[PDB]
Amino acid sequence: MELNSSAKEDSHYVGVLGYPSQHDPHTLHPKKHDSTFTKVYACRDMLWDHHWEVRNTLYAGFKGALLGVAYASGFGLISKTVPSIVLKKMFRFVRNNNFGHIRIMQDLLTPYALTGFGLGSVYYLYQHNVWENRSNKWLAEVLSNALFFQVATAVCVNPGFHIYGMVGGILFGTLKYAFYNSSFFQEKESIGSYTTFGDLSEEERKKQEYKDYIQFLGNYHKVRNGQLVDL
Amino acid sequence: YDGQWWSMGSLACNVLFFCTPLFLYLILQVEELNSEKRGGTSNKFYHNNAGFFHFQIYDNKQ
Amino acid sequence: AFGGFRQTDNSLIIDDRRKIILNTRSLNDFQQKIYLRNFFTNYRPDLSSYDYFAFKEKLRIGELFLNEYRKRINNEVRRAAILTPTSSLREKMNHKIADQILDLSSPHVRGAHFQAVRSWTDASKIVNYVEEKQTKINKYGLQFPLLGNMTEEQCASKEDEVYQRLLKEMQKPPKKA
Amino acid sequence: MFLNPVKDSEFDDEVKGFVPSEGEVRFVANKNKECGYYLQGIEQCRRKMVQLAGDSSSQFHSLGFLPCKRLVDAHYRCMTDDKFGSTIEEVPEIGLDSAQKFFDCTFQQLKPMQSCRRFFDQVVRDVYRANGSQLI
Amino acid sequence: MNISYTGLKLEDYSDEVIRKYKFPNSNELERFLNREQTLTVQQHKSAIKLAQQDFFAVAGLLSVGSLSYIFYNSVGGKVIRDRIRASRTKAQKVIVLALAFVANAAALIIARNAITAHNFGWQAA
Amino acid sequence: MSIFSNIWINNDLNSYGLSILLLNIINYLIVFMLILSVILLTNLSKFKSLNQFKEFNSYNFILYSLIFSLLSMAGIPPLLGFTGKFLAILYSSFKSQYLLILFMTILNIFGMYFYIQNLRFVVKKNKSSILNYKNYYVNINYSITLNIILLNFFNFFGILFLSDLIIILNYISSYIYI
Amino acid sequence: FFWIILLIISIIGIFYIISIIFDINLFKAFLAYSTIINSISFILLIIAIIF
Amino acid sequence: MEFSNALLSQTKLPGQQYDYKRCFQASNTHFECLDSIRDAYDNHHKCPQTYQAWQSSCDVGIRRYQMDNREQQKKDQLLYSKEQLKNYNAAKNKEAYGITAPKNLSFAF
Amino acid sequence: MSSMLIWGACFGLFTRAAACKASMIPLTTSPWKYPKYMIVSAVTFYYFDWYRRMALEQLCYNEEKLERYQIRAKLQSLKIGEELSDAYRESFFEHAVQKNNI
Amino acid sequence: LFFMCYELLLIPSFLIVYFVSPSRRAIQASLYFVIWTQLGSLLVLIAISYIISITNTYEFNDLKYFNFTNSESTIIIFLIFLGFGFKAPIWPFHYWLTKTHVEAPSGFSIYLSGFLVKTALYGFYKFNTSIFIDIDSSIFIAICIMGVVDSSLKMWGQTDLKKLVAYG
Amino acid sequence: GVWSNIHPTDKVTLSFANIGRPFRLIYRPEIFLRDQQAKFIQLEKEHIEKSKKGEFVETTSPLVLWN
Ligand SMILES: CCCCCCCCCCCCCCCCCC(=O)OC[C@H](COP(=O)([O-])OCC(O)COP(=O)([O-])OC[C@@H](COC(=O)CCCCCCCCCCCCCCCCC)OC(=O)CCCCCCCCCCCCCCCCC)OC(=O)CCCCCCCCCCCCCCCCC
Ligand SMILES: CCCCCCCCCCCCCCCCCC(=O)OC[C@H](COP(=O)([O-])OCC(O)COP(=O)([O-])OC[C@@H](COC(=O)CCCCCCCCCCCCCCCCC)OC(=O)CCCCCCCCCCCCCCCCC)OC(=O)CCCCCCCCCCCCCCCCC
Ligand SMILES: CCCCCCCCCCCCCCCCCC(=O)OC[C@H](COP(=O)([O-])OCC(O)COP(=O)([O-])OC[C@@H](COC(=O)CCCCCCCCCCCCCCCCC)OC(=O)CCCCCCCCCCCCCCCCC)OC(=O)CCCCCCCCCCCCCCCCC
Ligand SMILES: CCCCCCCCCCCCCCCCCC(=O)OC[C@H](COP(=O)([O-])OCC(O)COP(=O)([O-])OC[C@@H](COC(=O)CCCCCCCCCCCCCCCCC)OC(=O)CCCCCCCCCCCCCCCCC)OC(=O)CCCCCCCCCCCCCCCCC
Ligand SMILES: CCCCCCCCCCCCCCCCCC(=O)OC[C@H](COP(=O)([O-])OCC[N+](C)(C)C)OC(=O)CCCCCCCCCCCCCCCCC
Ligand SMILES: CCCCCCCCCCCCCCCCCC(=O)OC[C@H](COP(=O)([O-])OCC[N+](C)(C)C)OC(=O)CCCCCCCCCCCCCCCCC
Ligand SMILES: CCCCCCCCCCCCCCCCCC(=O)OC[C@H](COP(=O)([O-])OCC[N+](C)(C)C)OC(=O)CCCCCCCCCCCCCCCCC
Ligand SMILES: CCCCCCCCCCCCCCCC(=O)OC[C@H](COP(=O)(O)O)OC(=O)CCCCCCCCCCCCCCC
Repeated sequence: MELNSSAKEDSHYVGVLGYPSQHDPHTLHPKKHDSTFTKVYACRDMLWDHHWEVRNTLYAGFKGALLGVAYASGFGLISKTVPSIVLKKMFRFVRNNNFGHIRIMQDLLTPYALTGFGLGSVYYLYQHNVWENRSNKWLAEVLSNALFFQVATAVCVNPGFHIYGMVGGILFGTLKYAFYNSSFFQEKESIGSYTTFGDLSEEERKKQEYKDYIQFLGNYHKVRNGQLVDL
Repeated sequence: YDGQWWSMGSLACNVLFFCTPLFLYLILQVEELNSEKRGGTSNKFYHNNAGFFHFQIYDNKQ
Repeated sequence: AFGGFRQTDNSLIIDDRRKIILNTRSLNDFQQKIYLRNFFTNYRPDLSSYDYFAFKEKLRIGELFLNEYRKRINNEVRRAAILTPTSSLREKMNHKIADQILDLSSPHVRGAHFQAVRSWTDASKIVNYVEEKQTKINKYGLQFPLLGNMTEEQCASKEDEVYQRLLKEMQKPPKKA
Repeated sequence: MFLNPVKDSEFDDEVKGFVPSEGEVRFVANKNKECGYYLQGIEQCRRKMVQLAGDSSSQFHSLGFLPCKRLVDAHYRCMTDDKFGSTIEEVPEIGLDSAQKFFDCTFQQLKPMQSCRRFFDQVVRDVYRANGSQLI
Repeated sequence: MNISYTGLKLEDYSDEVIRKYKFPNSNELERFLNREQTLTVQQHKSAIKLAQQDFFAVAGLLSVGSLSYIFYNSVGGKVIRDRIRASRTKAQKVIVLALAFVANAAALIIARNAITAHNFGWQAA
Repeated sequence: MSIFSNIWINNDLNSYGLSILLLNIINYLIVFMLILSVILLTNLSKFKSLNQFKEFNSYNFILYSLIFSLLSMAGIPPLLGFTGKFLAILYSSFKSQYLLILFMTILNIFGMYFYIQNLRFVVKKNKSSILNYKNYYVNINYSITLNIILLNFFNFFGILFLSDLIIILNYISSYIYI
Repeated sequence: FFWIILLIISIIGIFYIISIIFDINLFKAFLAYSTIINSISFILLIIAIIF
Repeated sequence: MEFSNALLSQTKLPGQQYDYKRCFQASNTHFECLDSIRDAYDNHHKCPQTYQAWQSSCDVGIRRYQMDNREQQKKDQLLYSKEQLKNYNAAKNKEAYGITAPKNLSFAF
Repeated sequence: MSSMLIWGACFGLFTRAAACKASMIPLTTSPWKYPKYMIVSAVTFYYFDWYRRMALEQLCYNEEKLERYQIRAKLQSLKIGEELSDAYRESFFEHAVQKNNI
Repeated sequence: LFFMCYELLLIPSFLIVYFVSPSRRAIQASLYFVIWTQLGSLLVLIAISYIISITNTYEFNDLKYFNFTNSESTIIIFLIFLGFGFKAPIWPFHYWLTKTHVEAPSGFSIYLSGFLVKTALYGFYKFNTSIFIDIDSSIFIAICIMGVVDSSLKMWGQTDLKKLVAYG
Repeated sequence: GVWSNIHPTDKVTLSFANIGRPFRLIYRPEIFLRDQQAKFIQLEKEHIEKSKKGEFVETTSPLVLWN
C-alpha cells in the first residue's frame, strides 16, 4: 500500500530498468476512419487527464464529500441527538412514502456531504495555487495545514477551538510529509542502488571500488584511532 | 469567560504585549540585514574551534 | 562505525568521478558520507587534528595580539596627551600615530565584538603573522620562560645556538643602500 | 609551515607567510580524508616492525621497515591520484626534497606522525603547486 | 596478513631504497620502542608518586586543621569559650591556637610548592 | 549493507529491535511485579480509588518503594523504565523514524504525568494502617519484603548491569533468522 | 499491509486515551490504563522494528 | 522468514523423514574425498561416486547447510590459525581490564 | 572488584541487612541467614558471570550466520528489475551460480 | 555519561521539594517541576538519540570527523535549545520555576536557582560547540530577549519577595 | 572491575551508545575486519606475487591492508 505513488516516482530509475512509468500520457487517439460513436466515446480520456484543474477540483471535492459522509455514518449522526418530535415526523414520512429512508438519508447527510465537498475543493485549490513551489517542503506542509485546519476548526466546529485546530494541523502536516510526500514504507528502490554511465572498464570500476572501500575503512572508530590489537 | 484576557485592561496594550516576541524577531532580522551588508558579526553558531572546548585538557595515555 | 540517517528528498546525484548516478532517498550510510556530509567545517580542513589545534591557538593569540596593538597605541596616545601640551599636540599626532590608530579600527582588530568575522584566508594570514613573530623571537630564544617551556639541556643548547647566531650576525658587514 | 624565507634578508633567517590556494586546500583535505587509513597503517606498521626486528640480533634486522614500503607507496599513490608515478621513488624533483625530509622524520629520527605528516603533505602540496590543472 | 618480512630480499630493492628504509641507531630504536624519546617511564612513575604523596599530605592536613579548629572553637557562647580557654593550661592553649593554623598553612605551602618550579637547573647569571 | 567489488559489508544487527522489545516487556513486567508485591504485602481492601494512594503512606520501606516504583513506571531517568524508553527512542532514531519518535514522546509525557499525579494523593494527613492483623499484631512478610528489596535494587541500578541483559536478549533473538 | 494499519491504530488509540487516562478514579482503572499505554508504546516500537 | 534458508529447510512434507545416519555417513565419505583433493573450490565432479551417494542419501536442505558450513570453514582456515587466535583472544581479554581513553590531537584523517 | 564470588557475598550481606531494616527487625535476627544469603548470592552470580560470557560467545558465532542471511535476504529483497541491474547483477549471479554447489 | 549525569539531578531535587517543603502547595509545585523539566529532558534525550544513532561514537571528540546534514543539524539545535531551556528557564517555560521557587524550601530554592539551572547551560554549550550548525540564531536570540523583557516587566507587580527573586 | 572486565568501555556506554552494531564489531573488531577483508587478503597476496614477478597489476594496487 502506497500513498501518492505517482508523485514520488524516480523517472530515471524506472526508465533505466524498463519498468512501466506512471507518467505515461494514458490517452486515447481515435482514428479518423473510426465510427462517430467510437470518436465520442474516446473523449473519456479528459476524465483521466491530470492537468485539468476543474477535474482535479471536482476529484478533491468528491473525496471530501465521501469523507464527510463516512464521518456522518460512523460518529456524527450517532453522537447527535434528534428531537423526539422530529424523529416521529420523519418515521411517519417513511411510513407514508416509498423509499422514505433514501430521502431521510439525503436530508441527514446533506450537511456533512456539502461541508466535506467544500473543504476538499478549498484544500486542493489552496495547496495547489499556494505552497506548491516552496523550498522547504516540510515547512510548507506544516504551515499550510496548520493555517487551513485552524480556520476549519474555527468555522466548522467552534471558533473557540482554533488553537487545537492549528496544533492538529501541524501534526497532520508532519504526518503527511512523512508518509504522503515521502516514501518510508513504499520503497521502490534498493538502498544503495545506482546506475552506471560512461565507457568505464570493469577493471577501472573495481579499482575505484577498492579505493572507496579503503576510504570506508576510516569510518570504523578503532581503525581511525589506531586502537586495534595485533591479530 | 473565554477571551476575557484580550478585553481586560487595554486591548491595544494587550495586543502589543502579545506581539512583542514578533517585534523582537523582526528587529533582530532587520539588524542582521545591516550585518550581512557590512561584514560584521552575524547571528550564527560560529565554529572556529573544531570542537575544541575552552581551555580543555587534551592528553593521551601510554 | 559511523552511520547515516534515511533521506527523504527525491533528488538525483550525478558523480562524474565514479561515473554513476544515485538518488538522495536511496543512499546508504557510506554513500551519504561520500556525497553528503563532505563539506568543510573549519578554516583549514587540510591540517590534521593536532595541526588545526595549533592553528586555532595561533589564531586566538593573533586576535589578542592585534587587540594588544590597539591597546598599545591607545596608551601611546595617552602618553602623548600627558607629555605634550594641547598646542602642537594634534600637529604631532597627525603623523604615523593617527594613521595607525585609524588602521587598527574595528574591522582590523576585534576590540570587544563577540566574533571577528574572518574568512579562512584572513585567518591563515593572521596565523602566518603570529608564526613570523614566533620565528623572530625563537631566533634569539626569548621565549624560554614566557611563551615556551624547555629543560636545562635544551636551555643550554639554545644559549649556545643564540651565541653563535649573534656572533655571526655581528661579524656580517652592514647592508648596502 | 606555509612560510617562505626572505631571499634578500638583512639578517640570517627571515620568513614571510603565504596562504595556499583554495583548490590546493580542498585537494589536500579531500585526499587526507580518503587516504587517512594508509597513514595510520604506516604508524602501526612502523611500531610493529620495530618490535619485531628492533633487536640487533634479530634475523630480520637487515630488512628494517621494508614492509612499510608498500604502505608508503600506497599512500603516495592515493594522495597523488595514481598520477606522477606508482611509487614514492618516482616523486618529481619538485617534491623530492620534501620526500627525503619525510623519510628522515619517519624512519631515521622516528619522530611522531604528527610531525611527519607535515612533510608528506608538503610533498603533496609541492606536486599540486607544480602542476595545478593536472590534479585539481 | 601480507605485511611481514617473509619473502623480502635486499637484492630486489635498490641501494638507495634500502638506505631510506634502514633501521636507525640502536639507541634510537630502543627509545622509540620504550616511548622514552622525551621522558622516561620511571620519571612518570616518580612524578605520580610525588603527586599522590602531596595529595595525601594536603588532604590529611586540611582535615586535621579543619576538625581541630571546629572542635576547639565550637564549645559554646563567647563567654563560655573565653572562660574555658582562660582555665586552659599554657601548653593546651598553645596547641589549640597553633594546630589548625599549622595544618592549614602546611597544606597551602605544599600546594604552592608544585606550581612554583624553583628547582630548575638554569638558575644562573 | 555496502557493496565493494561484490563484497557485502553489514554494520547493522537485524536481530536488535526484537531484543529491545523483549527488554521493554521484561522491564515493564519487573516494575509491575514490584508494585504488585508492595500491594500484596499490605491489606488489599484498602486500595480502591486513586485517592487511596494515601493508604500507601505507611512506614518508610513501603512509602518509598511505592514512590520509586511510580517514578520508574513514569520513566524518570535513573530508574528502570527509563532504560526501556531510552532504548526504544534510540532504536527509532537508528531506524530513522522521526514521526514515530514524536508520537512516542507525546505518549511518554502524557503517561508520565498520568503516573506522577498519584504522588499528590500519596500524601496523607496521618500514617495509614494497611497491614493485616495476625495473632493480634500486624503481619509483615519477610519473604515479600526481601523480594521487593531485590526488585528495588535492580530498579535503582538497572543501568549498571543493563549491558549483560542486553547481551543475553540479543543472544536469544539472534537465533531468529529475520 | 500491516504498517499502515498499525500506524492508524496507534494514532487513534493515542488521541483517544490522551484524555481518558485523566478521567479515571479507580486503582484498577489505573493499572489497566498503565497496561494500555505500555501496549501502545510497544506497538509504536513494533512499527519501528518492522520498518 | 521467507528469506531464511534455515527456516525453509526446516519445512518438510507431511510424510517426509530424514535418515540422518545414512546421510551423515555419505556426507562424511564425500567430504573426506573433497578434503583429500584439497582444492580452493569444491569440485564435486572430481568425486563422482561419492557425490552421487551423497546426493541420494542427503536432502537438499541438509546439503545446502553442509556446503555453507564448508565454505565458512574454508574461509576461517585461510584466515586464522589456532595459536594465532589463542594469542589474540588472550591479549584482548587482558586489554578488557584496562580502559580505552580517547586519542586527542590525532594525525590521520 | 574482580572476584564474582566475593561480589556476590557482599551483595548477599547487604541484601540481608536491607531486608532486616525494611522489616524493622534487629539486624541480628536469624543470624544463620547471613552465611546462607552470602553463599546463595555468590553461587548464583558466579553462574551468571559464566552464563553471560557463554551467551556472548554464542551470539558472536550466531552473527556469522546472520551475516549470511543478511546478504541473501538483501538480494531477495531487490525490487523487480534490479536483480539484473549493473549494481546487483554480478552479486546475484555469484549467489545463484557459484553458490549453487549442492 | 554526560547526559546521564545531567538527567540524574531530578530525583534528589524532587524528593527534597516533596518531603522537606513546609508549605502544602509544594506537593503540586513538585509535580509541576517534574513534568516541566522532564519535557525538556525528553527533548535532550531525542537529540542525544539522534547523535548516537547517526554517529556510533561516544568520545565527544569523534564528532569532528562526522558532519551532520543541514536538516539533522537544525533538528539537533532546536531540540537541544528547547530541552535545555526547559531547565534553564526561558519564556514561556518558567511557570514551573515560579511555582517551585514560591512553594519550595527556602534553603533548597537557593540551591535550585544558584546551580541546578546552569547544568543545562553547560550541557547546551558542550553540545552546540561540538556540533556544526549552519542556521540563523535569530529565533533563539528573540526567545531569550523575550524572556528577559517578560521577567523585567513582571518584576513590578510582585509583592512576594521570593517570587520577585524568582523573576530576577 | 569484574562486571566490566569483559569490555574496556563502561557498561552504561555499552548498553546505550552501541545501537544496532554487531557484537562482533563491539568485541573482537580485528576478527570482524579480517572476515570482512577475506577476499581482499588473497587479492593482495596475488598482487604481491605478481609484483615480485615482472607483471604489475594496477587494478588491485589500492588493496594494502594492515588490519
Ligand atoms: C446484499 C446485502 C443486502 C440485501 C438486502 C437486505 C436484506 C439483508 C438484511 C441483512 C443485512 C444488514 C441490513 C441492515 C439494515 C440496517 C437498517 C436499514 O436500513 O433497513 C431497515 C429498513 C426499515 O425496516 P422496516 O421498519 O421493517 O420497513 C419500513 C419500510 O417498509 C421500508 O421501506 P423503505 O422504502 O422506507 O426502505 C427502503 C430501504 C431499502 O432500499 C430500497 O428501497 C432499495 C434500494 C436499491 C438500490 C437503489 C440505488 C441504485 C442501485 C444501482 C445498482 C446497479 C449499479 C450499476 C453500476 C454500474 C457502473 C458501470 O431503503 C434504504 O435502505 C435506504 C438506502 C437505499 C439506497 C442505497 C444507495 C446505495 C448507493 C449510493 C451511492 C452514492 C449516491 C450519491 C448521490 C448520487 C446522486 C445522483 O428495512 C427495510 O426496508 C428492508 C431491509 C433493507 C436493507 C437495505 C440495506 C442497504 C443496502 C441497499 C442496497 C445497496 C446497493 C449497493 C450497490 C449499488 C450501488 C449503486
Ligand atoms: C502598520 C502601519 C504602521 C505605520 C502607519 C502609521 C501608524 C498607524 C498605526 C494605527 C493608528 C490608528 C489606529 C489606532 C486606533 C486605536 C487602537 C484600537 O483600535 O484599539 C481599540 C481602541 C483602544 O482600546 P483600549 O486600549 O482597550 O482602551 C483603553 C481606554 O481608552 C482606557 O485608557 P487609559 O485611560 O487606561 O490609558 C491607557 C492608554 C495609554 O496607555 C499608556 O500610557 C501606556 C503606553 C501605551 C502604548 C502607547 C504607544 C507607544 C508606541 C507604540 C509603538 C508600537 C511599535 C510596534 C508596532 C509597529 C507596527 C508598525 O492606552 C492606550 O494607548 C489606548 C489607546 C489606543 C492605543 C494607542 C497606542 C498604540 C496605537 C498603535 C501605534 C502603532 C504605531 C506603529 C508605528 C511605530 C513607529 C514605526 O478602543 C477605542 O476605540 C477607544 C478609544 C481609544 C483612544 C483612541 C484615540 C484615537 C486613535 C485614532 C482613531 C482613528 C483611527 C483611524 C484608523 C483608519 C484605518 C487604519
Ligand atoms: C543496609 C544496606 C547498606 C548498603 C550500603 C552500600 C552498599 C551498596 C548498596 C547495596 C544494597 C543491596 C540491597 C538493596 C538495598 C536497597 C534497596 C532496598 O530495598 O533497601 C531497603 C532498605 C531498608 O528499607 P528503608 O531504608 O526503610 O527504605 C528506604 C528506601 O529504600 C529509600 O531509600 P533511599 O531514598 O536512600 O534510596 C536511595 C535513593 C537515592 O540513592 C542514590 O541516589 C544513590 C547515590 C549513591 C552515591 C554515589 C552516586 C554517584 C553518581 C555519579 C554519576 C554517575 C553517572 C553514571 C552514568 C549512569 C547514571 C548513574 O534511591 C536510588 O538509589 C535511586 C537513584 C539511583 C541513581 C543511580 C546512581 C548510580 C551510581 C553507581 C555507583 C557509582 C560509584 C562511583 C565510584 C566507584 C568507581 C569505581 O533501605 C536501606 O536500608 C537504605 C538503602 C539506601 C540505598 C543504599 C545504596 C546507597 C549507597 C550506594 C553506595 C555504592 C554506589 C552504588 C552502587 C552499588 C552497587 C551496584
Ligand atoms: C538490569 C535489569 C535486571 C532485571 C532483573 C529482574 C529480576 C530481579 C529480581 C528477581 C531476581 C531473582 C531473585 C532470586 C529468586 C527469588 C527467590 C529467592 O532466591 O529468595 C528466596 C530466598 C530467601 O531465603 P530465606 O529468607 O532464608 O527463606 C525463604 C523461605 O523461608 C524458604 O524458602 P523456600 O524453601 O520456600 O524456597 C527456597 C528457594 C526459593 O527460590 C526459588 O524457588 C526460585 C524462584 C525464582 C525462579 C525463577 C528464577 C530465574 C533465574 C534466571 C534469570 C531470570 C530471573 C527472572 C526473575 C523475574 C521473573 C518474573 O530458594 C532458592 O533455591 C534460591 C535459588 C535462586 C536462584 C535460582 C536460579 C535458577 C536459574 C534457572 C535458569 C538457569 C539458566 C538456564 C540456561 C539454559 C540455556 C539453554 O533467597 C535466598 O535464600 C537468598 C536471598 C539473598 C540473595 C538473593 C540473590 C538474588 C540473585 C538474583 C540474580 C538475577 C540474575 C542475574 C542478574 C541479571 C541482570 C544483570
Ligand atoms: C513538531 C514541530 C512543530 C513545528 C511548529 C511549526 C510552527 C507553525 C506556525 C504556524 C503559524 C501560522 C501559519 C503561517 C502561514 C504563513 C507562513 C509564511 O508566510 O511562510 C512561508 C515562507 C515560505 O518559505 P520557503 O519554504 O520559501 O523557504 C524556507 C527557508 N528556509 C529553508 C531557510 C527555512 O516562509 C517564510 O518566509 C516564513 C518562515 C518561518 C515561519 C514564519 C511564520 C510567521 C507567522 C506570522 C505571520 C504574520 C503576518 C502579518 C500579521 C502580523 C500580525 C498583525
Ligand atoms: C518605539 C520604536 C519602535 C521601532 C520599531 C520596532 C520594530 C517594528 C517592526 C519591524 C518590522 C521589520 C520587518 C522587515 C524585516 C523582515 C525580516 C525577515 O526577513 O523575516 C522574514 C520571515 C522569515 O524569516 P526567516 O528567519 O525564515 O529567514 C530565513 C533566514 N535568513 C533570512 C537568514 C536566510 O518571514 C516572515 O514571516 C515575515 C512576516 C512579515 C509580516 C509583515 C511585517 C510588516 C512590518 C511593517 C512595519 C512598519 C514599516 C517599517 C517602520 C519603520 C520604518 C523606519
Ligand atoms: C577456616 C575458616 C574459619 C572460619 C571461622 C568462623 C569465622 C566466623 C566469623 C564471624 C564474624 C561475626 C562478626 C559479628 C560482628 C558484630 C558487630 C556488631 O556488634 O554489630 C551489631 C549491629 C547492630 O545490630 P542491632 O540491630 O542489634 O543494633 C543494636 C543497636 N541499637 C541498640 C541501637 C539498636 O548490627 C550488625 O552489624 C550485626 C549484623 C551483621 C553481621 C554481619 C556478619 C558478617 C560475617 C561475615 C563472615 C565472612 C566469613 C568468610 C569466610 C571465608 C572462608 C574462605
Ligand atoms: C580524613 C583523612 C583524609 C586523608 C587524605 C586521603 C583520603 C583518601 C580517602 C580515604 C577514605 C576513607 C578510608 C577508605 C578505606 C577503604 O575502604 O579503602 C578501600 C580502598 C582499597 O582499594 P583497592 O581494593 O582497589 O586496593 O582504599 C584505597 O584505595 C586507598 C585508601 C586511602 C589510603 C590512604 C590512607 C591515609 C590514612 C590517613 C590517616 C590519618 C587521617 C587523619 C584524619 C583526621
